Amino acid sequence: GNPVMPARNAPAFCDEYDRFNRDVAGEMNAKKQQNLQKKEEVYAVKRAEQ
Amino acid sequence: QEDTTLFGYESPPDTPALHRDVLKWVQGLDLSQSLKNCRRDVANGFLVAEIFSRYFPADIQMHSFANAASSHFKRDNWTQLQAFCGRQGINLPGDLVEGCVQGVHGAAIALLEHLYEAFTGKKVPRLK
Amino acid sequence: MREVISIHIGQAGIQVGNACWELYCLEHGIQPDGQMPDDAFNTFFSETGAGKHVPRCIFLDLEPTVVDEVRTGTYRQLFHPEQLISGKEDAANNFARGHYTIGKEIVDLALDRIRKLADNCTGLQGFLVFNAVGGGTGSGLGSLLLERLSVDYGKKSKLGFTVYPSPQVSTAVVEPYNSVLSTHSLLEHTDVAVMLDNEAIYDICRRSLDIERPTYTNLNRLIAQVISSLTASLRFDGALNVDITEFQTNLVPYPRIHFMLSSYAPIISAEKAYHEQLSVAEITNAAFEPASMMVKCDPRHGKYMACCLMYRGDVVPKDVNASVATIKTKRTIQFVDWCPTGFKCGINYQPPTVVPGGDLAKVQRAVCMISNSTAIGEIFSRLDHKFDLMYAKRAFVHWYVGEGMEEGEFSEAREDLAALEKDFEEVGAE
Amino acid sequence: MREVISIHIGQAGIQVGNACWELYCLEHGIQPDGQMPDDAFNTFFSETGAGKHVPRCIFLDLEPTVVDEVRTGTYRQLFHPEQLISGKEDAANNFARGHYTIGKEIVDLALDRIRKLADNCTGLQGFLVFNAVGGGTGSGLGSLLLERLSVDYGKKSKLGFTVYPSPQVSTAVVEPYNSVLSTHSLLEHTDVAVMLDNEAIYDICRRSLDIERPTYTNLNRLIAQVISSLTASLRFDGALNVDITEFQTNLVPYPRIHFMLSSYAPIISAEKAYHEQLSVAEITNAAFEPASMMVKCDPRHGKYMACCLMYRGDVVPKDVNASVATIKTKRTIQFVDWCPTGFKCGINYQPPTVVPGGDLAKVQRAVCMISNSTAIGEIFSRLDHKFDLMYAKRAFVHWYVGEGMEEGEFSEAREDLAALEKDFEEVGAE
Amino acid sequence: MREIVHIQGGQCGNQIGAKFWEVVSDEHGIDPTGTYHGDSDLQLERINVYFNEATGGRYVPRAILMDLEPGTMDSVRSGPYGQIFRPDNFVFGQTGAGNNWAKGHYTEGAELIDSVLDVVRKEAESCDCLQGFQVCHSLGGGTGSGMGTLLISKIREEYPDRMMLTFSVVPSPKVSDTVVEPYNATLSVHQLVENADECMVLDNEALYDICFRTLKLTTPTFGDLNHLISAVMSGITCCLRFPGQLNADLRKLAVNLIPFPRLHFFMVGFTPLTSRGSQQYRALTVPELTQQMWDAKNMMCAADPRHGRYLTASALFRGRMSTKEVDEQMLNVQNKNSSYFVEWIPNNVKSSVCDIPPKGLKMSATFIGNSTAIQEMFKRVSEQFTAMFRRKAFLHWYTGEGMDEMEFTEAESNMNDLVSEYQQYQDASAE
Amino acid sequence: MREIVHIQGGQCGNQIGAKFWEVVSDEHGIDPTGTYHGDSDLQLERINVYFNEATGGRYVPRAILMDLEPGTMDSVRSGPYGQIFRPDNFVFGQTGAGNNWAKGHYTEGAELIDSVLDVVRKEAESCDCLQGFQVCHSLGGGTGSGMGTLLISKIREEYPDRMMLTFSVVPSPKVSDTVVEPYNATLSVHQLVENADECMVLDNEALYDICFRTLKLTTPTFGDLNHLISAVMSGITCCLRFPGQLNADLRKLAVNLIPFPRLHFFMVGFTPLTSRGSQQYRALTVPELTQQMWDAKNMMCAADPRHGRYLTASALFRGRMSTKEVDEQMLNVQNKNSSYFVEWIPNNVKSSVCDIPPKGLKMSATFIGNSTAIQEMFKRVSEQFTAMFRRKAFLHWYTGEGMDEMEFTEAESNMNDLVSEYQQYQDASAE
Ligand SMILES: Nc1nc2c(ncn2[C@@H]2O[C@H](COP(=O)(O)OP(=O)(O)OP(=O)(O)O)[C@@H](O)[C@H]2O)c(=O)[nH]1
Ligand SMILES: Nc1nc2c(ncn2[C@@H]2O[C@H](COP(=O)(O)OP(=O)(O)OP(=O)(O)O)[C@@H](O)[C@H]2O)c(=O)[nH]1
Ligand SMILES: Nc1nc2c(ncn2[C@@H]2O[C@H](COP(=O)(O)OP(=O)(O)O)[C@@H](O)[C@H]2O)c(=O)[nH]1
Ligand SMILES: Nc1nc2c(ncn2[C@@H]2O[C@H](COP(=O)(O)OP(=O)(O)O)[C@@H](O)[C@H]2O)c(=O)[nH]1
Repeated sequence: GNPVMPARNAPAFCDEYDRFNRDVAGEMNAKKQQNLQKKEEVYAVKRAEQ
Repeated sequence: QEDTTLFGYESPPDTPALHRDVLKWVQGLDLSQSLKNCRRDVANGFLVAEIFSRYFPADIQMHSFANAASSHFKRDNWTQLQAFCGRQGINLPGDLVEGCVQGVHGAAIALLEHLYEAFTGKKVPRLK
Repeated sequence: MREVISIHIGQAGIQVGNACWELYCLEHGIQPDGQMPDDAFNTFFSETGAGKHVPRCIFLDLEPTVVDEVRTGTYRQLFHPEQLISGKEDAANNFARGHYTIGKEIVDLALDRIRKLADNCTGLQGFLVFNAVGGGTGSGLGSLLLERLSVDYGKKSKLGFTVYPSPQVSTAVVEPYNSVLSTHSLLEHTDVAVMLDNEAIYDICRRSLDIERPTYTNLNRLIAQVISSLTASLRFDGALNVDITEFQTNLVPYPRIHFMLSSYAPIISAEKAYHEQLSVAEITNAAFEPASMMVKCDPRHGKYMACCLMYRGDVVPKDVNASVATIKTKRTIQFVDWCPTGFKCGINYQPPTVVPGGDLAKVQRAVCMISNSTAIGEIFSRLDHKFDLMYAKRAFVHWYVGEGMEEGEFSEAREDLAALEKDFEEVGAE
Repeated sequence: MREVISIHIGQAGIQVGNACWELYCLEHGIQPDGQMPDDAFNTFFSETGAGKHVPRCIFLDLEPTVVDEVRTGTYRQLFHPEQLISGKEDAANNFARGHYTIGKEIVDLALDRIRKLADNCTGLQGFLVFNAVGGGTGSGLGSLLLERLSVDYGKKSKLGFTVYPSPQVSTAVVEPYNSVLSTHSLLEHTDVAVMLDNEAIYDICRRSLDIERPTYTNLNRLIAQVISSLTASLRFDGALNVDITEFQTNLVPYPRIHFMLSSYAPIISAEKAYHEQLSVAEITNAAFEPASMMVKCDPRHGKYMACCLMYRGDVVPKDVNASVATIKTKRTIQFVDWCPTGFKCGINYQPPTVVPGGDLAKVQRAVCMISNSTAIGEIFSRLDHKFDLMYAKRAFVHWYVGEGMEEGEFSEAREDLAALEKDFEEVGAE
Repeated sequence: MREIVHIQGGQCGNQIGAKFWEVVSDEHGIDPTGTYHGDSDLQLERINVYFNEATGGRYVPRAILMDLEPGTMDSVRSGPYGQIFRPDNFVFGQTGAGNNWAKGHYTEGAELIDSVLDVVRKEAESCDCLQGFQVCHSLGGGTGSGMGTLLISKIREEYPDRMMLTFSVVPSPKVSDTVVEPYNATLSVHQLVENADECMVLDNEALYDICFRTLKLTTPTFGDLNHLISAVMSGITCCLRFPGQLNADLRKLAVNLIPFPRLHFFMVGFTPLTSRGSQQYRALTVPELTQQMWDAKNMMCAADPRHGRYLTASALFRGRMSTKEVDEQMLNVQNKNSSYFVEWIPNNVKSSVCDIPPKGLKMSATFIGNSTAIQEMFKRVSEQFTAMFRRKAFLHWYTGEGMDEMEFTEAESNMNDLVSEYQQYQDASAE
Repeated sequence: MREIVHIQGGQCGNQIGAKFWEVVSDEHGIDPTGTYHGDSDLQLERINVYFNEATGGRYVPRAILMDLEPGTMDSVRSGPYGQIFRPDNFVFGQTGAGNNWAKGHYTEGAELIDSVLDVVRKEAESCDCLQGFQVCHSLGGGTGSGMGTLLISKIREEYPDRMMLTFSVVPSPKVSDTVVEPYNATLSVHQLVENADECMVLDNEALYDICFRTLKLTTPTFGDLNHLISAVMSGITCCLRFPGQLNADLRKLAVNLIPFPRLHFFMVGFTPLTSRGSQQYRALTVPELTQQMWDAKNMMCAADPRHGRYLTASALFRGRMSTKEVDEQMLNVQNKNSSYFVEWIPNNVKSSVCDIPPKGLKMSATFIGNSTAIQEMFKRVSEQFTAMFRRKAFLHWYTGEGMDEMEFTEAESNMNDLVSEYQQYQDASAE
């Protein structure tokens, strides 16, 4: 295959969907919300440990 | 090669202190703050700002300058100061300004001497 | 009765228009197709007999991609199909291309549609022209359109929300060239020009909204919020109503000096909200903070000439008076000697609506501070040397000459910007 | 945010890196495939969008065998294939071969990959250079790499965990030669050099772990435990956190004096485990035992300048303070008169993880004692006569000359080591 | 309506501040989510001294957290009351000061001090009337000492008239944590003498002694020491927050404590600290509280007051108590121990009474003593500083940050002059 | 709706064009039979830029294949995507040019050029709006260089304002395939300087180095190099075919890139090129893409940019990305490597963003650099041309096909003048 063509199961790989999405702000907002929730959960776990 | 370090410890440069005429000129000029340490008190550029304001009231305003220790605010003060110096015709050396913002020993002393020459009737500092 | 005609020129203009019209539809409850389940929409929308509301806007571009994105997006049934105007060839960052060769037929059709739009307005507060200073479409075509508007409409207030190049960060190379050309063009045509810098708005998004990767959509959302706050007095009632005509009379000390710094407050994410009081005094202080400026121009460098404040939400004249008195007593903020008051406060009872999916939180109070201050000469000082540094070698000058420009035009634009620098220095000096 | 870049040069560097990365994978739960079933791994691993964690390490060697062993072994899916950098010809225990002729292209590629690695780190606490003073690759190529890192990166703290030749036992013949050369090289480049000796670690393995046949895997496991204890404060929280910048500040009195004795405690097998109390005071005393030194250098001969204690596990500040007070009251432990405090205690709440298949037991408490003391001049004194004994006859000198060196390089290295001896004598003296 | 702006500096300062805010929230009935659950009018009566009301019923502490490394305030946010603080008030760098006063004061402290002062000003202007600022931090640490002293200088410049309160954890005499504690302490004391209006000294070893001997705890972690510090920090300002039979604010305490501007260092202690076993056997009376109060074991400072002379001493009592009882106890203490009290002041005690005792304790009392005993602490720190400075060990770290060697000598001279003034007023005779 | 006419010339040009059309058909989801099986609206939104609609759903590429020997076209037609091209667009002669620029430009290129221009005119008149033409061919070959320069001149004459983009495979520095490569290159560069608006230099040895070092491909076929070239050729125009957050067409790139008309040669590179081994290990971020992009080894031209100075550089990014992140990365690159950037242009970067990444890649970025480093490549070509022309070796074939000897001198003079201009702007100082 084409060397430029990424292999499956790679950080570079994206399906045909998630390509042509053309939505950056929504993805960043969703990732920000997920990171905030994960950070709150981590703080809760550390609080429980302390 | 012979070294003068204490196991790699290089003592600070220990530059000579300001000239008495420069200190007297600064003291006679009305300033809110005082020259305790030349390096520390001139690095921010606020004292230079007050001196330039006293010599040129309309050109230099105290509000444009901020008394902050940050590199950003120090650079803003010194850059607007250099812009006014270039516009007026006063020679403010960029190397001395950079040494002053970085707290290089003697840079602020030389800068104060240069300003005292530019302003106080070119009364050349008594050297040698 | 209080209609305002919106013009969006170039990719930047159309992309901020998307955010603006999304915000207006959300604020007035108008669904994206056009109809909603009094007469507060009349400023931005004209209703048809069927009940569907069509905006009084014109999307102008020489590149088909940006306009076709709107034609295919959610707002395909809202805007008028002929109101969306598409070119065939892009201006290619060329002021001459957008002003002399490609822009002619496009601007003729644009004036035709603008005639049709104004004929449907009983009153007309003015035009809100959103273009891109630093691109051939925005600069050249926008300048030509502004000149034609000044010729035919005459005394109608044209408020140009222009985007100038940032000091260090940029995306184009001939950006100083076409920026200088467009600034020379619009010095004499726009009534109030508002400067906007992508670097400053990026810093605002990074620091205030905690967005480590801000984008054009976020920038346009902030700009749209500013414009909605600016127009709120036209659509929603409140004490101390302020008008488009009053913006000049309280902001433009002299005809040449009409460039404006803009700042919105508060800019806080949902997480950071409901942790601070967000009082009127605090939001006014935040608006007067130099970091909150949407222009990479530190206002401490100059002196404020006029400051027009648009308050939205639960704001009382008591609080605005106290906050403005504290601002006047502040030593860091300095006003010119010849303007004792220099303040134009206007309150509105409608809180700023929040766009779902955005980062701005639901805040019950908001401030839009638009100021004339002489510090704005600094950005012109930056562009004036960025221009002449390139102009010394005549780099990219043949590109501009090929579409019917002359070296005399470059010389005239540079001299006019130097004269603008001189005027700013003069009005700043006692 | 607390990224630390690991460099493993030569056979010993790679072989201790294998143990180090096995230990880090066990500590953070990272399976050998690369991914684990927060953000504590960021110090040693950078995560990709796929979820797989890759170490921020660089295996540098001029011989293909050691690197191919890693490429074939269990951790073939863990390490970055290009980060494993392999030469074609070995340095043949020749400092000149590894520093002037063969090392050039290899160090160029190593700096390229190191730049790529540092570009992926928000913060950068420093570099952990693991080499073998006494072999051409580790000495020569390691010295060249350290010099280039000093030139380009500058003030980043480089901690060199060097392995000097043991006093009596050794495996090479030109080991004194290339050891003296590399010592002259790294006196002026590394920030903190941690001293290790195979003889002392064999002593530890035989006496404490009751291993009658210690081997390199055991030695590397002990070294890996020590480095993990040193870096534990970066990855896991606890009272009295210690930082990479803090080691140099509280351990280096003068830039020349930055060589450190290292001692781990407890070193006990599971058979002998749970058979003594293993209190904080007892493990501190064990750490201060002259036998627990990983360098065949009796601290009784010299005087301690500074002692950084790193506690892991169920450790309480009252107990560390009591133990350190007992150590100060102790007479045989002697400090320099100009360092009254001489102690830097730091605790971590994460107990040391146990490597399956290793001999170390699961202990709830651990101490890593890293000390600057003037006794370390003794090992340089041994190498200084081991060097000149051959240098009088110029034995094996033609080998070094053939690959682009001169008599002056040997003379300068010997004079520099003599200067280091004099400096240690002077700091020890009042 | 007299606000206090709390600032936490460094790892130790941040941990102490988090414990203090937890204790204050417990005292005012505030849950970690910010809501009030106290069921007492007086708790909300003066909650504005420390807290601000958000859009809802949430209360946010008027606290500003400072650091050059983000891990410490990550731990703070993971702490029990990490969620009350406003997220904007967390001001952090990226590389911590490696126990380097020069790094925390000049190089790395310079950039972050903009954000620190911006947040301080934002919090201060919102205050209707401002009693002052209080900074909790540890002498002998890079970011803590350096950034704290720099911020205190800036705040003194901006608000000279507003009160300045410092809770500094001076390095302990016997067991030192970091090697450069004497340098950092010497450089910080020079700044605190010039800038800080009121400064209180805490020692970790003294707190260990008090929690081992009085509380009889077997394994006291840093949490217990921060708990005692939080108790003292609350008790000093409880008169602002609660009605008092004879109330006394921070400025009144400073006026009645500080005879001369440079002699503003105080040793503090809290009563009643009782071991869990002897809680039943001890009877809560004003004489018992005073007896524990004046015991040299109760001081949280290493220096014992017996060696020095009490220049002044303020005692803030809390609970239902007799003003006659308290005043007679203080006068009897003065008469009995007149040798330990300075002669040229007729009354060396500033007594204050508050009606609101801490929860669970029927009565309590906090002590703030200005005595020439702190002279020996400064003397010991100077003994270490001179020993290290003669051979110039670890001086290169401070020199490489752009600090002149002359600054060390200036700080040492200031500290020695402070010692000299303390000795002068220890041996000063009337007439 | 801004159409582009593709032209392939010579064997190398035909192979590269076939690979490029395969890549574009895959990216737009077109099967080798031409039917749309792409499963996305955006793919068909702007398919008219490269393709035309046939009777049914078939899409015919707007490509014209030109050659003097039918073997290369027969192979292309028998290849996987040989059936999409319209058979009328295959213009071939009967006797191939024996690596002779004279045969490909004067004797045999004359007869076939009429048919070639006929096909070009038929394709161009069908276009609603024409951005221009892109011609892919190889310098250093007879038919390729010959009719490439000839057709470029003819199309320049017919359509002066329309864009001309060229992908010329300049003969490689170290390994040379044919002997007369310097002659053909010298004759062709002179034509490209006058005619081509925008010229893209590709070297087979640079491609081998990049695919052996970054891709770690050990024995790379010509198909691999053609496919890298195809990726670049797609990415240069993806802003025309797909919606972009900040789009930039060919004319915008040319305006922002070319400071002066004769300095229109560029070196290009594609990111992210990853070896199969490290594909899971590499994480795609805009800084990573820029770091790989600005690397000298990433350039597909043999000249390395370190020797020269970047006059201008455009980067077309593709994927859902932050404009702030991209702009910050490019500004930081400029600041760090200011020594390599021309001083009298404040911003040497034209950044464009398209929202549609290529197939398989989350993000990509194609780079186009105008730097004075091309000086050394033209210098080497002149070093070989002068050495051959001094002794007039192999000159008799070109002489017998009917050009004066003075044409060689004029071409060499023009190339030397171009080298002189590049050196002038390399060492030009501001003010
Ligand atoms: N703030 C902001 N600025 C934008 C945005 N989009 C584009 N710009 C700016 O707009 C400038 C160019 O705009 P345009 O002239 O309309 O680009 P175009 O549509 O391709 O037209 P030409 O460039 O003239 O050929 C760029 O320099 C950007 O800085 C946006 O979404 N937000
Ligand atoms: N502690 C320890 N030392 C080791 C180990 N392996 C090798 N060494 C030491 O490393 C020294 C030589 O290492 P290297 O220079 O890397 O050997 P090399 O990889 O063949 O490279 P050259 O010898 O320079 O050609 C020997 O003298 C050993 O004493 C190990 O596993 N543990
Ligand atoms: N009372 C108390 N002291 C502490 C705590 N954490 C650290 N310390 C002490 O504070 C001193 C200074 O450390 P610190 O200033 O916080 O380090 P920095 O944050 O890097 O400046 C050390 O000697 C510690 O012993 C704590 O939680 N409570
Ligand atoms: N990248 C690439 N280069 C090629 C290919 N085929 C030929 N070349 C190179 O192109 C150069 C010119 O050959 P070419 O112009 O195709 O020969 P012509 O058709 O007879 O003129 C030769 O030196 C080859 O090395 C190919 O498929 N890909």
